Amino acid sequence: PMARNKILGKILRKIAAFK
Repeated sequence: PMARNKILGKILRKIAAFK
């Protein structure tokens, strides 16, 4: 279920932007 990665991947930009 790529969704798990898709939803998580969505958070990455937030984290990347945050970090």
